[PDB]
Amino acid sequence: SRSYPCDEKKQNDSVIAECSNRRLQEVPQTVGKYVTELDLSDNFITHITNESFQGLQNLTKINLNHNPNVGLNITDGAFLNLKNLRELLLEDNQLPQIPSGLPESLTELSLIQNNIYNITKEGISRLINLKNLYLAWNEKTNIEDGVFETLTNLELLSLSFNSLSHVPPKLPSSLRKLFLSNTQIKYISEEDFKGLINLTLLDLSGNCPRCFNAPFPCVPCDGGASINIDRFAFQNLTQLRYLNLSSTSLRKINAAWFKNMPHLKVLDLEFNYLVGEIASGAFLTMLPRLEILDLSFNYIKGSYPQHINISRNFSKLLSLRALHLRGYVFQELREDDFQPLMQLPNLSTINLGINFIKQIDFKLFQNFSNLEIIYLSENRISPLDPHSNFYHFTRPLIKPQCAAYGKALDLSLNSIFFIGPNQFENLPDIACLNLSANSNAQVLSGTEFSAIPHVKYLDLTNNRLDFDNASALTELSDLEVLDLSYNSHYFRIAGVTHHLEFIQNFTNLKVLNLSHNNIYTLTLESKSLVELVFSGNRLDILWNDDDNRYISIFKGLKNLTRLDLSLNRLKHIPNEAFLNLPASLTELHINDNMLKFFNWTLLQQFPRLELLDLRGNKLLFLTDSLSDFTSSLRTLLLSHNRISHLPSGFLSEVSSLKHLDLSSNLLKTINKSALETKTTTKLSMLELHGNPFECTCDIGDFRRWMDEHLNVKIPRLVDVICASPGDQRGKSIVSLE
Amino acid sequence: SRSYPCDEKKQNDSVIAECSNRRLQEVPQTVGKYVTELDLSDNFITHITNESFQGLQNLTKINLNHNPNVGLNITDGAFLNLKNLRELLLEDNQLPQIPSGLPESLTELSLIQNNIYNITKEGISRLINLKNLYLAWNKTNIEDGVFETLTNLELLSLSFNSLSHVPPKLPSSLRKLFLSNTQIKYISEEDFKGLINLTLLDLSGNCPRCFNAPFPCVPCDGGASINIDRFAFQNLTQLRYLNLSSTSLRKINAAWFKNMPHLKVLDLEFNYLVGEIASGAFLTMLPRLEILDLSFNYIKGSYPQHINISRNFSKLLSLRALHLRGYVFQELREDDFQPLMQLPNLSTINLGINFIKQIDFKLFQNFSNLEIIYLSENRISPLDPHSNFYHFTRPLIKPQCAAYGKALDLSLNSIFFIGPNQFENLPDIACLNLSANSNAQVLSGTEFSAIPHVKYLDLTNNRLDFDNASALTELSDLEVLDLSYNSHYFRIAGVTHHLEFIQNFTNLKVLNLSHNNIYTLTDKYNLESKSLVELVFSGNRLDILWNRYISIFKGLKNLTRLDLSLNRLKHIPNEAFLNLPASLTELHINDNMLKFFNWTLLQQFPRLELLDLRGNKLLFLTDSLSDFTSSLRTLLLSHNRISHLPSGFLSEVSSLKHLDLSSNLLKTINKSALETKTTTKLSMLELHGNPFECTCDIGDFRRWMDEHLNVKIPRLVDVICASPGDQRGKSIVSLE
Ligand SMILES: *[C@@H]1O[C@H](CO)[C@@H](O[C@@H]2O[C@H](CO)[C@@H](O[C@@H]3O[C@H](CO[C@H]4O[C@H](CO)[C@@H](O)[C@H](O)[C@@H]4O)[C@@H](O)[C@H](O[C@H]4O[C@H](CO)[C@@H](O)[C@H](O)[C@@H]4O)[C@@H]3O)[C@H](O)[C@H]2NC(C)=O)[C@H](O)[C@H]1NC(C)=O
Ligand SMILES: *[C@@H]1O[C@H](CO)[C@@H](O[C@@H]2O[C@H](CO)[C@@H](O[C@@H]3O[C@H](CO[C@H]4O[C@H](CO)[C@@H](O)[C@H](O)[C@@H]4O)[C@@H](O)[C@H](O[C@H]4O[C@H](CO)[C@@H](O)[C@H](O)[C@@H]4O)[C@@H]3O)[C@H](O)[C@H]2NC(C)=O)[C@H](O)[C@H]1NC(C)=O
Ligand SMILES: *[C@@H]1O[C@H](CO)[C@@H](O[C@@H]2O[C@H](CO)[C@@H](O[C@@H]3O[C@H](CO[C@H]4O[C@H](CO)[C@@H](O)[C@H](O)[C@@H]4O)[C@@H](O)[C@H](O[C@H]4O[C@H](CO)[C@@H](O)[C@H](O)[C@@H]4O)[C@@H]3O)[C@H](O)[C@H]2NC(C)=O)[C@H](O)[C@H]1NC(C)=O
Ligand SMILES: *[C@@H]1O[C@H](CO)[C@@H](O[C@@H]2O[C@H](CO)[C@@H](O[C@@H]3O[C@H](CO[C@H]4O[C@H](CO)[C@@H](O)[C@H](O)[C@@H]4O)[C@@H](O)[C@H](O[C@H]4O[C@H](CO)[C@@H](O)[C@H](O)[C@@H]4O)[C@@H]3O)[C@H](O)[C@H]2NC(C)=O)[C@H](O)[C@H]1NC(C)=O
Ligand SMILES: *[C@@H]1O[C@H](CO)[C@@H](O[C@@H]2O[C@H](CO)[C@@H](O[C@@H]3O[C@H](CO)[C@@H](O)[C@H](O)[C@@H]3O)[C@H](O)[C@H]2NC(C)=O)[C@H](O)[C@H]1NC(C)=O
Ligand SMILES: *[C@@H]1O[C@H](CO)[C@@H](O[C@@H]2O[C@H](CO)[C@@H](O[C@@H]3O[C@H](CO)[C@@H](O)[C@H](O)[C@@H]3O)[C@H](O)[C@H]2NC(C)=O)[C@H](O)[C@H]1NC(C)=O
Ligand SMILES: Cc1cc(-c2cc3[nH]nc(N[C@@H]4CCNC[C@H]4F)c3cc2C2CC2)cc(C)n1
Ligand SMILES: Cc1cc(-c2cc3[nH]nc(N[C@@H]4CCNC[C@H]4F)c3cc2C2CC2)cc(C)n1
Ligand SMILES: *[C@@H]1O[C@H](CO)[C@@H](O)[C@H](O)[C@H]1NC(C)=O
Ligand SMILES: *[C@@H]1O[C@H](CO)[C@@H](O)[C@H](O)[C@H]1NC(C)=O
Ligand SMILES: *[C@@H]1O[C@H](CO)[C@@H](O)[C@H](O)[C@H]1NC(C)=O
Ligand SMILES: *[C@@H]1O[C@H](CO)[C@@H](O)[C@H](O)[C@H]1NC(C)=O
Ligand SMILES: *[C@@H]1O[C@H](CO)[C@@H](O)[C@H](O)[C@H]1NC(C)=O
Ligand SMILES: *[C@@H]1O[C@H](CO)[C@@H](O)[C@H](O)[C@H]1NC(C)=O
Ligand SMILES: *[C@@H]1O[C@H](CO)[C@@H](O)[C@H](O)[C@H]1NC(C)=O
Ligand SMILES: *[C@@H]1O[C@H](CO)[C@@H](O)[C@H](O)[C@H]1NC(C)=O
Ligand SMILES: *[C@@H]1O[C@H](CO)[C@@H](O)[C@H](O)[C@H]1NC(C)=O
Ligand SMILES: *[C@@H]1O[C@H](CO)[C@@H](O)[C@H](O)[C@H]1NC(C)=O
Ligand SMILES: *[C@@H]1O[C@H](CO)[C@@H](O)[C@H](O)[C@H]1NC(C)=O
Ligand SMILES: *[C@@H]1O[C@H](CO)[C@@H](O)[C@H](O)[C@H]1NC(C)=O
Repeated sequence: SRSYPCDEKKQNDSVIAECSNRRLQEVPQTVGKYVTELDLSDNFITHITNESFQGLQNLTKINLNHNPNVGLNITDGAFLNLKNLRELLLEDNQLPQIPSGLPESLTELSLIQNNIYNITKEGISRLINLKNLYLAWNEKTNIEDGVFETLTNLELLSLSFNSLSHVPPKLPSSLRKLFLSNTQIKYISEEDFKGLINLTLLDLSGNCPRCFNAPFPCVPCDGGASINIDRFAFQNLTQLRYLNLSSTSLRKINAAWFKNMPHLKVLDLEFNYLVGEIASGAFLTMLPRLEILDLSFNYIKGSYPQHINISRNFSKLLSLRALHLRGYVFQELREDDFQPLMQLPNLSTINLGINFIKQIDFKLFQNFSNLEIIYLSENRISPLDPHSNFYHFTRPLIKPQCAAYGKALDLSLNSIFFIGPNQFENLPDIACLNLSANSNAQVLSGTEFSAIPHVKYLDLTNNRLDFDNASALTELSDLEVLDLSYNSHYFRIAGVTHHLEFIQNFTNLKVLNLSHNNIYTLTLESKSLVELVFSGNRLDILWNDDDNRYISIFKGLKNLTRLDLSLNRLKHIPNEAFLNLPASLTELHINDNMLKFFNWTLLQQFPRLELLDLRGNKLLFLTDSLSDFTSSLRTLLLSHNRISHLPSGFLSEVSSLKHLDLSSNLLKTINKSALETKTTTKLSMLELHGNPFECTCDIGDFRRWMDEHLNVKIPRLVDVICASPGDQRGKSIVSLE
Repeated sequence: SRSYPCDEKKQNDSVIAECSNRRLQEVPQTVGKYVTELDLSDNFITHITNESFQGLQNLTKINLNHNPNVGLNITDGAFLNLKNLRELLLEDNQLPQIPSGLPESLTELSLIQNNIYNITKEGISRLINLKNLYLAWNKTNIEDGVFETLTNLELLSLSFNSLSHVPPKLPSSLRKLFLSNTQIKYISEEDFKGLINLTLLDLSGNCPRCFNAPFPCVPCDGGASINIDRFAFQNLTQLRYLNLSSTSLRKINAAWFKNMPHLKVLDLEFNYLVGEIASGAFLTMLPRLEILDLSFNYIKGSYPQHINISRNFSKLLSLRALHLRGYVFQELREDDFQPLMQLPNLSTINLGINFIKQIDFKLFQNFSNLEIIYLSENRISPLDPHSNFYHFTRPLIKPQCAAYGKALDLSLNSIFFIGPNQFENLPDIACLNLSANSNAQVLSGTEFSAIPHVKYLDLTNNRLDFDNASALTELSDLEVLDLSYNSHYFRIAGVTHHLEFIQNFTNLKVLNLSHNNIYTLTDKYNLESKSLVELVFSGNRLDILWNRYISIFKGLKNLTRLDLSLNRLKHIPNEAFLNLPASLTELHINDNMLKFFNWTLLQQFPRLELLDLRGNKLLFLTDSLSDFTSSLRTLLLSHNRISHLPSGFLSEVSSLKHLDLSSNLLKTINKSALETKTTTKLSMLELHGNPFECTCDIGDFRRWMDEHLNVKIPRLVDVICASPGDQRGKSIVSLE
């Protein structure tokens, strides 16, 4: 009773079917009639009939996006028999018209990225229970006069990326989220939103766009014109919380728009010409509950002012929590320039990226009572997907792991070619610092970070730092995470570089990333280190038969639990060197190397090793008695290797093994001696796709084992392809006699 | 009589044999006895005996570098029979000792990158005619007076050897002494008293400043520098070249140059001479110095406001090139460069990697013949053992650009937009490099008004906007425009790209629009130019354009060279191909996905000499190429899927001198294709990498190779047989 081709799974007393991206030519009839949610996206399905989902009467959600994957002939009333269907997704299907005969039960319909030009009452007005309707990316969109009027339960109407030219009349009063982005609406009137008194979101972005790095076609509003919003256009939107007016070429903001909007929480004014409006800011007094204000990329092309002209009225934004001021472009940030922002109590984020600031007076950040994120990346500071927000930077400015430690300052991608003596003077108690991609060739000695000694997460990636001095970075006593990835040394001394003895002077350093540092010579000991990433280095050079000085390289890291030794060009690991690894290791990664052999016997000296990663290697053989070497290995990843034979009893050897990855190997068949179930194992997953399975009668022994052991979940059944013979080539091993 | 495996060639009434990089297991005996110079480098040769070069009695030069290529067992007196041998090169051979029994006739011996630890009189003292001796990259035991008998020794290079001391008893005839990275910490008065004719002295790398060293670097323990005695160079009157780079020098003694009036090149890079540059007492002792390099002399952690240049710099009357990289200073002022302004020959100022926040550009008008101003890798804001390991020898600015006149290189700076006062108060600039600045200037026709005589403008690696019809048109005399790797930052749907600015140039000859991601053109969809000669359109999307842009390049009537490579072209429309400039003499449609090519269309291009269709997926050729072209001198079809050469193809076009058919799917060449009814001037035919079926079917072509010796077939060792097993790997010319 193994499910094929869908991957059935239990989810809150229900069964979901993950049947996506598996080259299905037609809707499969081998789906259990008890499933509730069906996902058939990214397949080659071409026809949808009334007898496609027969028997599956409990289907509450159907996904049919991207079909055929790089149109879709849906018959009239094909989904009418599904009386319990609530969510129907039909995106990127090249649908010429809205599917006729849709079920009345529908509460969520998505028709994004189709060829729909007519929004008629014939295909929409019958769906009276619709909560969310998405008609994005579809000469002019013909919308029926009062097509949405009958949808009394409509909460979300998204008509973005459609040449509407005008706001559609007769919208339901129940509407809460109206999306009209890039809809060529050049004029907004008083009567346009009077009916929707419960609107919590209004998206008018992209109408009269400012063509700057647009991720889609951009055409300005002819004659430098902006969106023409009427004075009383938003006079009856009392419950408005989200207002997106990005890329609207706005030059003046009318304060009368926000006089009857006391709950406005998020205001997006990015990609506009509001340098003058930021300096005067009469509209800022009308926003006493605004929490997020984005005024990014509002620069005047060719204008490089000495300072930023921030209005005094910015002090009236009492509820402000985050201010995004990227792309303003100014040469200097002085203490007096940010005076109207220091008294704000909840302001914890200041975004100032891509401003080309030659120098910032860092003494002003002490005045901000509750700052937590100071994003100054991509400046000139010197030593000493249709379901996305296309205009706002939604990804966290500073990595959550870093910002979690406290005060976060991002000085990455600046002109800090060395750490000056007054680099961090007069700064707050910074606990997260980013100095990435600064080409910083500082010779660290132990006094550079004395002004901010409580840095717990330090990012020094993509630099040319020199940490050979035994006291480098040791001034940061409470340091826990150190990132030195992609560090190309600049003062390499023959009998000195690399000298990693600075690590021993840290009582609480937990994570260290020395990846891609080109470490091929040393000249390590730690009581608190837990994870070391040594990938992208030259361990093959360090582990040679001439000098055996690097046999006990990581033996001093007694508390180490995670070690990444990938991408080290390791052809062979000396047995003595492998045995001198931390016995406390619970996760070892020797993937993406050139390991021809692996001594499985040595695993005896690591009784807590749970995850062994040997992917992307050139291994050929496995051991006959893995139980005799490990009694804890829960996961063993051996994908992309040259293993051609599974040894006798391998599946029953280690009883603690729950995940075994053998995908993309050279396995022709699995013999009955390897499947011997004398003992009971808890193998919950076995990957085998990409193997050249000989689909003759020899594979029959393994086929029966799959049906007997249903608990061993084998993923990607459609990708477990038979390489021989011709008639069975391409087909799955489970589709045989 | 076709030469194999060497490539014999005439050179000034002599025969040279290019027998390099051909996987030779042993010295070949199939070399014509009349050859003079033999090159057997980068091969797998393991043994050298007295009967290896037998018969080749006229060998004046033998090269045996890198053997075996990634040691060399040379017998005693293996080269003694070669009485005319002058130049013997034995580099990277893992030679444990200097080869014994070397011929007395030798005038040039190179033993670089070997395991030679003893320089004994047994293997050197007999060679009395040696002009040049190279013993670099080999403690080193040097015999007391081993070089004393070499009365004709002009060049002695003992660099990259742990010598510790200058070898005693060197010949007085020495003119070029090389002692770089030799661990010589002390230099005395008696060390160079014997060599009165020394024109070059290299003491670099002794007590090195470990900064970005290209080889192992160990400082002189205790921050010490090279200890040069006061009177160490008191008898080197003819010294012209002095290299003291990476010597950790902090003070330069002026008494060193009191008896050195002809010193021309002084290298002081990678030192600690910031204080010595400010006081410069030694600068008065150099009235004929032409090249002064003081690069990478910065104090680590020191970022001064200005550069402290000594007043004594004005006494360097003969100075023509000053290299001041890696000093690291925030601001260049007119006052700081006052000592250099009255020098009558100063033509080059190197100021790269200085992190200068801003320069007062009106100081550059104060020079006499300032031809090169290199300011790359600064912070200016809007408005191989045979190499010089310490000096930047490659031209600072491309020769093609600097030849136009005064050249200013402002690449890799902080100029994110061309400010209004970006070029005000600058000299009459003829070459301008604004590369890799992330310049997002919307060019309108007034940005370069202060320097309107720019003839070669390099605007590569920027985010420029040239959609305005009057962009760059202020540079009336513009000849070369380089817009490579330009990522449009303000792409307007019905406007970008708009290349109508090109038509307003009366003398624009070369335009490089490579990798600009040009997949859409507007209004004047077609480009028009009366003076353009070369257009590089590679790295664009011509497949999208040709899938209303049929006559895209038809307006460039004077165009002779066109590069349409890397355009993801699967099929070129016949109408579009015919609407190409008829004046084209060189077309490059290589590195695409062309399945078919209409050879018939070549009739409308009577001046086309070079057709490049490499790296494509072509399968067939035409039966009557003579009927379509009467000028095609070169046809490159390498890396394609051509499996059959049509009948008479080699005799069709008589003007064809070079035909490239390498890395194709040719199994054999039939006798109908080799039909020589007419006489052709095919001087070269490439065929390596083809899966040649080395059966009796290849015999027809083998005879044609011997009959037509004028058709030179290069890389004979790489024309490998794919079948059968016994002939697999072997060359097609090594068959019965
Ligand atoms: C103009 O400005 C407005 C306001 O900022 C923007 O509106 C936002 O638009 C985005 C994209 O359309 C919306 O994001 C999506 O929200 C869905 C609902 O989220 C709620 O529910 C989930 C639980 O179901 C909660 O976790 C969540 O916190 C919310 O309470 C999500 O289901 C979506 O997720 C899917 O897409 C993302 C991105 O691809 C994936 O990472 C997810 O895994 C998942 O597949 C998505 O996050 C957002 O909610 C809108 N805001 C509001 C308040 O409605 C406009 O987009 C903007 N216009 C332009 C053109 O920029
Ligand atoms: C230098 O080396 C360091 C150390 O390895 C790297 O830092 C780590 O990077 C990894 C990613 O590469 C981080 O792991 C990720 O953490 C995310 C957040 O985890 C928190 O939140 C979840 C709940 O949302 C908690 O369960 C968790 O305990 C944490 O509190 C996860 O969401 C990520 O999960 C994704 O990947 C895993 C596989 O790795 C999947 O199984 C998941 O389904 C999911 O797709 C992921 O685990 C890790 O946290 C970082 N550590 C630190 C200390 O920062 C640096 O990135 C590296 N530097 C460079 C330049 O490469
Ligand atoms: C310290 O400073 C001194 C002085 O600057 C440096 O000395 C120079 O060292 C280089 C490298 O050893 C020398 O360069 C070589 O010169 C050979 C001779 O050149 C003359 O003859 C040819 C004609 O035969 C003329 O064209 C030329 O103008 C000269 O008159 C060349 O034959 C060499 O060429 C070969 O190598 C180069 C580079 O790989 C290739 O491009 C060529 O194709 C060819 O294969 C080479 O150019 C230079 O001549 C020395 N100067 C003097 C005045 O002798 C020291 O090297 C420096 N020390 C350190 C450690 O940096
Ligand atoms: C954007 O596009 C432009 C135009 O194509 C590029 O500029 C040209 O770049 C090529 C190289 O890619 C240049 O060609 C080279 O010129 C050298 C100088 O030529 C003169 O000097 C030599 C003697 O030193 C004379 O023999 C010659 O006749 C000229 O007077 C040559 O030395 C080079 O020759 C070598 O390569 C060729 C094959 O390419 C061999 O046949 C030769 O034997 C030799 O090995 C070569 O010809 C060309 O001069 C540049 N033109 C201009 C106007 O500058 C840009 O580089 C490109 N930009 C980017 C970023 O790619
Ligand atoms: C410290 O600052 C650096 C520099 O800004 C941060 O590095 C940047 O991190 C982001 C997110 O990981 C990278 O962006 C991603 O790039 C991939 C590949 O193009 C893309 O698929 C993702 O969607 C996303 O855009 C970015 O490339 C990277 N930049 C550099 C220069 O490394 C770093 O994350 C910051 N560290 C902390 C602790 O916050
Ligand atoms: C204008 O300024 C730019 C930036 O300084 C110059 O580009 C640089 O040119 C050099 C020489 O062509 C490049 O170096 C070469 O790289 C190749 C490939 O690695 C190598 O084979 C050569 O030996 C040499 O090192 C360099 O990469 C390139 N840098 C960039 C950022 O493009 C440009 O040449 C200048 N143009 C003019 C007209 O002066
Ligand atoms: C005409 C003009 C242009 C710019 C400008 C130039 C620019 N050049 N490069 C920019 N950004 C690159 C990509 C992101 N990372 C940094 C760089 F690589 C950039 C941004 C910008 C304005 C958005 C701030 C500023 C002004 C006043 N006027
Ligand atoms: C401790 C210290 C370091 C530097 C310095 C930093 C640097 N950061 N990055 C440098 N150069 C990279 C390669 C070339 N291109 C730009 C970058 F990529 C570089 C050079 C340098 C000294 C040679 C000038 C300067 C000073 C006073 N003190
Ligand atoms: C649908 O689900 C209900 C339980 O919610 C169950 O009683 C019924 O048998 C299911 N019907 C089908 C066709 O699976
Ligand atoms: C700050 O945020 C908290 C919720 O995190 C809220 O209770 C408080 O009232 C806010 N303060 C102001 C002044 O808006
Ligand atoms: C805060 O700013 C005020 C002026 O706005 C100044 O008087 C005060 O000293 C500053 N304090 C700190 C800690 O920055
Ligand atoms: C190492 O750092 C210490 C502390 O700053 C300093 O005193 C010492 O001179 C440095 N030593 C080296 C070898 O750089
Ligand atoms: C090992 O690491 C953990 C986490 O950093 C730490 O709490 C623990 O004290 C360390 N154990 C020893 C023995 O140092
Ligand atoms: C594993 O290593 C031990 C030494 O640590 C050695 O005796 C044994 O033969 C090795 N086994 C294999 C299969 O290499
Ligand atoms: C060597 O060259 C001379 C002419 O310079 C010639 O007469 C003689 O025959 C040549 N010898 C050999 C062996 O080729
Ligand atoms: C300048 O250089 C030229 C040769 O290019 C030379 O004739 C002239 O005398 C030099 N002038 C001085 C003052 O050295
Ligand atoms: C040259 O500099 C002098 C001062 O040294 C100044 O008076 C003169 O105007 C400058 N001329 C030019 C063309 O820069
Ligand atoms: C084009 O450039 C001209 C000349 O600078 C300017 O007057 C005009 O406004 C620009 N037009 C556009 C469409 O950018
Ligand atoms: C073609 O180009 C050359 C070189 O730029 C130029 O000299 C010639 O006058 C041009 N011919 C015509 C007809 O414009
Ligand atoms: C070449 O193009 C012409 C039209 O320009 C067409 O008639 C002819 O058939 C084409 N030949 C091939 C082989 O495609």
